[PDB]
Amino acid sequence: GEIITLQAGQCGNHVGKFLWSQLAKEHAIGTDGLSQLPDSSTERDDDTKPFFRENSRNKFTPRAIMMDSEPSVIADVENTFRGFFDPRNTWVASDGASAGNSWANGYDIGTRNQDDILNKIDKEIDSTDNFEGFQLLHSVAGGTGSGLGSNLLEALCDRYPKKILTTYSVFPARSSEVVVQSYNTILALRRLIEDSDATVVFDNASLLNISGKVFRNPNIDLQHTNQLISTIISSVTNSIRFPSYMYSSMSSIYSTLIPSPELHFLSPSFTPFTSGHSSYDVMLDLLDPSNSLVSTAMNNPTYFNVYNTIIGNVEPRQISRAMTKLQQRIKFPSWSSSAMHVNIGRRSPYLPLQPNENEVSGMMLSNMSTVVNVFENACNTFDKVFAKGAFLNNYNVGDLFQSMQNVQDEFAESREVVQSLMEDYVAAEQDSYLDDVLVDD
Amino acid sequence: MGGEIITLQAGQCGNHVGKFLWSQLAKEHAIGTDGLSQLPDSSTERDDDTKPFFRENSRNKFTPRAIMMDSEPSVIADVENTFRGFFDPRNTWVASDGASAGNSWANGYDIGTRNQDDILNKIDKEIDSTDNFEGFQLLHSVAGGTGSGLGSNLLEALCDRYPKKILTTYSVFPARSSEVVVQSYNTILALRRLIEDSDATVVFDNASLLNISGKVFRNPNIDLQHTNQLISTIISSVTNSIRFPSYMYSSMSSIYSTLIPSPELHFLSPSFTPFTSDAHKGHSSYDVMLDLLDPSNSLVSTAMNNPTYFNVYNTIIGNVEPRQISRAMTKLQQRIKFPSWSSSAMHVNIGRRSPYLPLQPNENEVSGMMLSNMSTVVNVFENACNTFDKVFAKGAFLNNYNVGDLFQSMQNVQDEFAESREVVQSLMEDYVAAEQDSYLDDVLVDD
Amino acid sequence: YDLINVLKHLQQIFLGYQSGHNVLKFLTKNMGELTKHYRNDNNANYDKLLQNFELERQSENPNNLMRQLLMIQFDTETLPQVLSHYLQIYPEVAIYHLKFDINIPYPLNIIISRTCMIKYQIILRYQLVLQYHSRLLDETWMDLNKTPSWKYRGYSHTVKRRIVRATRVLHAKMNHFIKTIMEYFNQNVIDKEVYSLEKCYRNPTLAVAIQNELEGGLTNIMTNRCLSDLIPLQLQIFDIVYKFCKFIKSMRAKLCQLDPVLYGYQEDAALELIQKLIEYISNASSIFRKCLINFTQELSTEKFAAGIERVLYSIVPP
Amino acid sequence: NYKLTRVLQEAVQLSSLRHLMNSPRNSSVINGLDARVLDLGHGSVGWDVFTLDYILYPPLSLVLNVNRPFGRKEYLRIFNFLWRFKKNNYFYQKEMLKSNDIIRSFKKIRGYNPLIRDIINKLSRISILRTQFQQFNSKMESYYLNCIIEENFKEMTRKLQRTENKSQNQFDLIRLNNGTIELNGILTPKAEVLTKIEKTLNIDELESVHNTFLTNILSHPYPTSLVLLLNSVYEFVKVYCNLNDIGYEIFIKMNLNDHEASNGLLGKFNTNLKEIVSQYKNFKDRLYIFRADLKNDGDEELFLLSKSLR
Ligand SMILES: Nc1nc2c(ncn2[C@@H]2O[C@H](COP(=O)(O)OP(=O)(O)O)[C@@H](O)[C@H]2O)c(=O)[nH]1
Ligand SMILES: Nc1nc2c(ncn2[C@@H]2O[C@H](COP(=O)(O)OP(=O)(O)O)[C@@H](O)[C@H]2O)c(=O)[nH]1
Repeated sequence: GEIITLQAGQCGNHVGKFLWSQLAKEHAIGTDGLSQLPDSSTERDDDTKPFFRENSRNKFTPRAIMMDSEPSVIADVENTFRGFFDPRNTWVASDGASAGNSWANGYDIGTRNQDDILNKIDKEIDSTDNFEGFQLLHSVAGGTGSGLGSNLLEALCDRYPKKILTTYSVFPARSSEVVVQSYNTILALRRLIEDSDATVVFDNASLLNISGKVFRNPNIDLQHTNQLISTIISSVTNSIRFPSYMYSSMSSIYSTLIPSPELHFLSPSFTPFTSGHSSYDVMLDLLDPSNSLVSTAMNNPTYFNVYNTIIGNVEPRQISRAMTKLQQRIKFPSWSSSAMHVNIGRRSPYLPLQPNENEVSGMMLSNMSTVVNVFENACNTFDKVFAKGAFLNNYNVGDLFQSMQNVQDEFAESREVVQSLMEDYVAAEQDSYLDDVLVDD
Repeated sequence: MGGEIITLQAGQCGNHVGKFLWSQLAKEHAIGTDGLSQLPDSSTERDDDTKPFFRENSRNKFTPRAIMMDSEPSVIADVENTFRGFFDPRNTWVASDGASAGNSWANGYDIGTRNQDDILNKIDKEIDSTDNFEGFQLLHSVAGGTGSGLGSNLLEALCDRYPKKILTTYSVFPARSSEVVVQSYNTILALRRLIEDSDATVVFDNASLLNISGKVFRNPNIDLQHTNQLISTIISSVTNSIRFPSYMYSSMSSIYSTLIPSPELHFLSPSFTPFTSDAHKGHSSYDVMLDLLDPSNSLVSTAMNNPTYFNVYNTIIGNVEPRQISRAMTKLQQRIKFPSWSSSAMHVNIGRRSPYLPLQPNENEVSGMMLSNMSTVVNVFENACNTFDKVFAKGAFLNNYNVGDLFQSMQNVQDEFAESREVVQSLMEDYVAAEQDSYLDDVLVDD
Repeated sequence: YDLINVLKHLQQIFLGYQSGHNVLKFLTKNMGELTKHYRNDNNANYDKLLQNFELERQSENPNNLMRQLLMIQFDTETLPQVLSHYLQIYPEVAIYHLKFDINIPYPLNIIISRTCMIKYQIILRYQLVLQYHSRLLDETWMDLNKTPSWKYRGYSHTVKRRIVRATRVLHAKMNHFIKTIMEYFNQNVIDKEVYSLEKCYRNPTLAVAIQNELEGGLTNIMTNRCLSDLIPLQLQIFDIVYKFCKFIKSMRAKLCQLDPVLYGYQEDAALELIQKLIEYISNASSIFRKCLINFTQELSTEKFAAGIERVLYSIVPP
Repeated sequence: NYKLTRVLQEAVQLSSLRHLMNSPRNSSVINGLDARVLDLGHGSVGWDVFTLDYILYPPLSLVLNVNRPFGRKEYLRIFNFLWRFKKNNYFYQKEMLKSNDIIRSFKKIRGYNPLIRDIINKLSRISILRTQFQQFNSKMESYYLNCIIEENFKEMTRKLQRTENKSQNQFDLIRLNNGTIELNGILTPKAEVLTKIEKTLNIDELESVHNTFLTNILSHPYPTSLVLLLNSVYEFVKVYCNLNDIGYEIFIKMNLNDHEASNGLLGKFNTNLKEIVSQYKNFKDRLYIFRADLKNDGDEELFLLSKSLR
């Protein structure tokens, strides 16, 4: 079960380097590819294999490909860390270029050279043991996201139709550029919605709200918060990396996280830590929206699915008591009778619980109805400007170049696909949506 | 079933490559630049040298069983000035008149007959040095008209003089589309005769080798002297089974028996794993061999248009595990395509890393090489095809290369040229028939 | 002797201690023949699975002697049949008969008694069978969400409801229940025992006390309600989930008759098929849910358990 | 006897072994090399009449047990088996090289248009057909040696040096025929002593390792499945030997006499060509059955052979 991570532009690669660093630390595997563990033992209680390739000389590199349109970003990571990356598996765009921060730009690089990005991906898969689903991280609106990330999902669906496609989505434009980026966001979502199996959204507000409270430099926004987000995106593989039993693979988890795949985006909730206590409280602390990654006014949302993994000095009696708020606080899935699922333990042994520590940390994720606040921002913005003529006519590259008719139709059809996502979030919480499913049967 | 082998250099291309070859062979057997054993003599290891390639004297000097020919006496001399006692000059010879040497056609084709006695005296004297003789191996370039012409006259003369012996060559053509206009007669004629001998050759255009040398050596300035290293590893490893024999291969007769069932299609396309000739792959014994089929590391023009294979030979060297390579064989079987006619067993040997090389710090750094018989190998000299088509189709330059009173009549020139084009076309006719299943019914169903 | 490493290995083998990837690895490939043994004679090709296991043993860690000593045998008696000798377990009034064991050298055998091995064997068989069925359901979910026939468009609301949503609603409920049970069994049963044993190695003074705890934990596991009340009902839960999984997989072809891509596959014939598929889901979902609720209610009268409440919560509707 | 023994000596000198033959720290091992002549129940047979030998003398005779009259001289049964493959290699290798000589001259002269075209390619295709026959034996020879004899040999040599702290596999289990694998000879907790010397073999143990080897190969569907195919290759070659000699006469005589003399040489070919075709078909069907036997055995190695025949 091997995982290869595809890292799109600054989003993918910066978080990627921060994550690989966090993993370099968690497995004592080395930021330079050299194990930090003593040679006093040949045995291990972890599993680095799925994320790192072991060489014949016991040296390590991650199973990841940096995205091709932004070679300066690829170089940032490959040169800063270097020994812990393998550049020979990295595709670099055929023209050495990125024609704007747009869908058309990266989409066209991707469609023109789909075969070359796939040849690099496909050749790495052949070197591994049982490839497990693809992992992708991108800014939905950006050149590497709306453009190439969108193209990768299409490319992967046809080349690897038998594999799971899972992505990480980060927040859309945070400024007035939204009148442009919202169009890219929508075209990007059309592809994300139609092609991925599962995903998740990370809101800027939490990166910044956390930044303001955790760093002693509160003026930090997307940089450095990338390490905070990389500790958030660690909970995704800890049960694999520091293996457990209950939820040890992708196919064994996604059926539990999002039974109804159209609502493919989860809402994470996490308590940050440096790189409080009780299982009772860490679980309960994550029901508080201020720790969520898609924060909003809906302090009383409904849920379709809730899941949580707690890692640390775990106490099952406390977990049992924490369950009281499952019963009192979660508006029930009146349409499907779902319930919360959990997993526990497997603290990295190389970053052990310290003496006198009873602290735990963990991740709660949920399929929540009221997550429209991180999607509507584009859907209900780009359309009012679009209706007056697209504001992306300076990105007439590839499909947007071929015809102004394609420009207007791609944007409008993608909005309808996104609208279905918005319609599904809402329809899904209605009891009448699914009651007729079994009654008229 | 086997026997001794005499190598030959013919034209400077085989001397530049030849110094890399002899240097690597010398490392492989602790021979030294003066040809003398560099080892303390512990009287161990039966394979401490290869009787087939060297003549060992009282100084434990290993005299190469080789003849060196060129048209450029300074290249012969510079190799002799590199192999400072190792390569014995009595077997070298220069085929040259400064005036004819610049004419690739005339130099080669005139010397091939004019100097047939000088060419043969070195050859006949060395073949008669032994009883258990198996064959010859030449370093050449079809572009290298000097080699084309003397090589062509030897191909035919040796087939007649020694009817049961094995006669082969490794031929490197430059990867150039316009520099091959002037080569339009000697390269096609080299083929006109290479097609006439089923033992004749492994062929390459140096196209990928040039690009390989520029990515693997820390020297982007790709040139022949930085590319001949790659040629050296691919050719040196061929005879690993002769130099360090085991069970199936010990000789060219054995290799022949399993790799070229059709005497008609003897032309092979080479590839290799990382090597230590000038290297540590970091993979299992099955992975290193799978990469040999990846055209990006082909030594010739890379991607082939879904090549049909008629026969593939491989050798793996290092801590080889028959079970690991079973994953590789399975995977190669799903990539190698053929009609039922060529659904032959593929043959993979296991070679030996020479005991005189620096000790390998990790025995699992398995290396290897591939040789394959494919229909698309005809694309290797496509650049020559482009210019000989333009030239031959027009009757261009008849005797404008000063033919040495051979076919002095323009029609007779065109008839020789026609035979060389008949050969180009018949080569592909056999490669295409080889892609048929029905090929089998022609002599089994029918009487 | 390094008894700690040895027992940790034993736990890795029978309790699934930090072995999620090993159980999934075990199921990989082997599920293909495992489904045939209760659909075949005792002359079934057990050897094929045994070879797959032997090959895995060849590709094994040189120090993990406990895996090296591990072997698979087949019984003819499946878990509920062999378990009929237990006073607390009620018989049917039969899917897996695969069992693991280990040959133990005397320095260890005096600790690792046959009684504990039997308890380990039976506990693992429970864990494996439950993982097996859980995995079939998970792969079924992926088949549902990958296969083109399950992604049809523009037919009717009647079919979107009766075939696709109905499949997802039943599948999700099956998933929530089977997973919650597994979570309980590990989180509130096995983890406690592994933990207890770790506590007993805190500079222990008595060899016997350790031995007593090893047996103690095995009994605590065997007398749990998740076995004693569940087995007689598990028989129906698995039979329904198992058949459902087969059903959904066959629908990868049968539902092609909802889209034009179907072209004898003709629309009136398709309606006969579509309605038959609908009835199956309705009958299966009706019996599955009713049986579980009847049980859910029975399990609520017993006050005996943290995850029992969690399991019941996962089945009881809003 | 003079020739028989002179040749054996020449063979060594010819091999790379010759320098060890003359080695000052050894040399003498080679002196144990010998050979025998078999009375096959017929006084004029050849080939099969030969077997190779080696004679041990004390103290070596006490450890390496080369079987004498007390047994069946089992080591010569494997020699003869391998020898039959080697005999095959001689027979087909010679003829394919004869064929290439015939071809090199056959295609040397072209005359009378299309008539030449009608023949030629008919016979180069035999040499091509022949490849299936020789590849089978070459590949099986590789299998028998590289996957059995060599592997068991390596096993012996691994065992012999285990003394020097080699991989610590001290988990030797005994497999029972009922499928139970029970640890034995290791009935100790690694004999760890906690609070704190060469694992060498004695004479009988060394002798045991030798006999173990013989057992590993001798005890390794019939061995005659190979024989049917190995014999088929030999019969192909003998027919082929005649095809090559007739073919050379076609090349020379039919071209001194342009279909003027010895007309009808191809009639002897038709008899012989039909036999190689029949033999080919029998070979291909038996080889097909052979791969069928391989998959119907259950041994992963034989499955690999079935796949690798392709
Ligand atoms: N969370 C996070 N968001 C980012 C980061 N970099 C850019 N973004 C967001 O991503 C979107 C722009 O995408 P970007 O990756 O910069 O463009 P691209 O290189 O063309 O893919 C905007 O929504 C930015 O706020 C980052 O490091 N972290
Ligand atoms: N690989 C390689 N190719 C060479 C070398 N020297 C010449 N060539 C190539 O050989 C062809 C010309 O043949 P050359 O040997 O120089 O002429 P000759 O002396 O008449 O045989 C062209 O394709 C050259 O690129 C060399 O040292 N190495």
